[PDB]
Amino acid sequence: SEFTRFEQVAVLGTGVLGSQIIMQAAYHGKKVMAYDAVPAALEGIERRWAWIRQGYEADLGEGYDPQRFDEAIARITPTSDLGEALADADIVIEAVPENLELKRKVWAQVGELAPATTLFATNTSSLLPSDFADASGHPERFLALHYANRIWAQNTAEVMGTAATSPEAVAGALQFAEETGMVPVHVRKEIPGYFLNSLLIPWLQAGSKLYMHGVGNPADIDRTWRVATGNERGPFQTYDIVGFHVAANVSRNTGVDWQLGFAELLEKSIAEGHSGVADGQGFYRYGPDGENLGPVEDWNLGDKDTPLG
Repeated sequence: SEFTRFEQVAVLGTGVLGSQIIMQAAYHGKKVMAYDAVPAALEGIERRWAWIRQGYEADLGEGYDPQRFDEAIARITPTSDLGEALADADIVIEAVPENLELKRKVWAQVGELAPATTLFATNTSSLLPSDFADASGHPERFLALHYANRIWAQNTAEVMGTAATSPEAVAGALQFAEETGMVPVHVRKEIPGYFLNSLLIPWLQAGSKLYMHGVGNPADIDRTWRVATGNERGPFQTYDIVGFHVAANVSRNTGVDWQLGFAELLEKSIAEGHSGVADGQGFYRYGPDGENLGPVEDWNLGDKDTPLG
């Protein structure tokens, strides 16, 4: 067949990313079922729209029509009933926790309950899509759809099939991404970090490594990147945007001692209320329009040998 009709969207998971994907589709005219199994997760879903509404206002300029936003909110239906979420879905975007057992159970349900014209997309970045594509029962219409953080501003959509994904399904995901304000790109082979994380993770690791071994201050590393390479954002500016919560856990996942100290230092900034752009402060301080106001000085080494000593 083919996948060329995207009027109804089901998103599974209302978390940090889930909510951003829901608002992105809604904001571009699509009706969205916002599914979560636990009613509590949905009771404060309006909190997520408000948080997201600010991001739209700071980052988008003449984009962000507050009415578009309001009517987008009216196109969103929260639900604890998966059969209701799936009933007319032209695409399902699963954004549930990164647990393989959970993915398999969820997708088993989705495969039985959803129409046969429904395109199946998973948002995962910790797992491979082929690890649980079978659980959907329909691998030829199952692929991965990867987003960045603060997706309205950093609006990439990376489409990545398995060896079983039909090309029609790939083209459908690209189409869906185009219709929802995204820059869509085809990741032609199934690999762990798409394009974005494959580029970003070595680069961030090098940046924080330079800092943790006392080779320089975050502003130094970022300025060198910006000027030498003709760019706007160095690693530490990027950390602010990724947010310290993710980045700290990611650093802890390596078990490398210097990455641990990095993660702990991020913790100490989180505890003080500074976890990145979202708080208006991380490695840099920011203004209400998103403006970088300069580096936060207490990261600086002074005459300490490293950040830890």
